[PDB]
Amino acid sequence: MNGAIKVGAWGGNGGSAFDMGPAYRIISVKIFSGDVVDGVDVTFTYYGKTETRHYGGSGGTPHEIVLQEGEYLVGMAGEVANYHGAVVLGKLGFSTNKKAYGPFGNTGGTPFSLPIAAGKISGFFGRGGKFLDAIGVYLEPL
Amino acid sequence: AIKVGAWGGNGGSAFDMGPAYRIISVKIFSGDVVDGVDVTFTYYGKTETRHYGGSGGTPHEIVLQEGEYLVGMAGEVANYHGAVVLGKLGFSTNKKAYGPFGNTGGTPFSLPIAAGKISGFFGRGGKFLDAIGVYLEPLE
Ligand SMILES: OC[C@H]1O[C@H](O[C@H]2[C@@H](O)[C@H](O)[C@@H](CO)O[C@@H]2O)[C@@H](O)[C@@H](O)[C@@H]1O
Ligand SMILES: OC[C@H]1O[C@H](O)[C@@H](O)[C@@H](O)[C@@H]1O
Ligand SMILES: OC[C@H]1O[C@H](O)[C@@H](O)[C@@H](O)[C@@H]1O
Ligand SMILES: OC[C@H]1O[C@H](O)[C@@H](O)[C@@H](O)[C@@H]1O
Repeated sequence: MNGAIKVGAWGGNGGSAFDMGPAYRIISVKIFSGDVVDGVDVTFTYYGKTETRHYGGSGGTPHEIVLQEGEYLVGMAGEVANYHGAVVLGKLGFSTNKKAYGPFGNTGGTPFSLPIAAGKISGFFGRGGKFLDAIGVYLEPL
Repeated sequence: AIKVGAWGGNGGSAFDMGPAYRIISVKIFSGDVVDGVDVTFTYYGKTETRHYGGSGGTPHEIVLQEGEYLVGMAGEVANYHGAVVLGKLGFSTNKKAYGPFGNTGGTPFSLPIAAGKISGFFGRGGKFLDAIGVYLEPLE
């Protein structure tokens, strides 16, 4: 709606769907991982208020991506894996216009990659349960 | 503009179709790998056809009917005769999925479009289709 562009999600069909929408300003992403991607904390600002939403389960070790001034997410990549009978994100990483982060997680499977030649990530959607079943992104120019 | 990809290698020469008003059809030329693509589309009142990549292989045409649009692209980036090229390519419309076109396996990629559509292409081509990316636009 309202001219959104959503690509993905990559991953499985388990868990519960989530959708952050594209209205907020992402300030940091915290990926929790061990053998696979357990979940993600997305911290954003909106009208001067800072909020964090958690998706996926409670396991794993955190790996934070803190966006500096003038830093944007311009890529996402990873692996879709079969783990404990579930189709989940086995690995997940991101690129900014300054640096590559990760991938985080240690289970291979079917790779995916989202290089963004023109544009940036402006929000997330996906599925979460005990682990991070799936992830997708909203895109916008620059 | 929103441009995602390209997926593929760094050989050949760059191409850029830019976005279209409406894509009419896409022809994927393939054999062992993806040789190239034809795109027929409307543009500021004109009907146009553009060819990218080489002229080898056999064509496979996807015609987009009334109210039909491209909502996915997937394939495999393969190693072939010392080049990194598209080994397989396929597309999904809001009605059906098509492909794979090509026969050489490699590193898979996939672009499901949950909201929006493919409106044009860019990439690299030589004898084969070295790389491919897409322009994305929202749904009307
Ligand atoms: O987030 C992954 C997965 O987690 C939970 O399911 C676990 C287990 O209870 C299931 O029996 C197996 C097989 O489906 O998968 C997991 O290990 C659920 O939240 C599930 O919906 C979700 O896909
Ligand atoms: O990633 C899945 C799982 O992997 C390991 O067993 C640990 O790192 C856990 O904390 C984590 O939940
Ligand atoms: O796809 C690469 C190549 O594969 C085969 O050798 C034939 O189908 C050719 O015409 C084609 O050019
Ligand atoms: O397209 C595959 C291959 O075709 C030709 O040999 C050249 O144009 C290369 O640069 C290119 O990589």
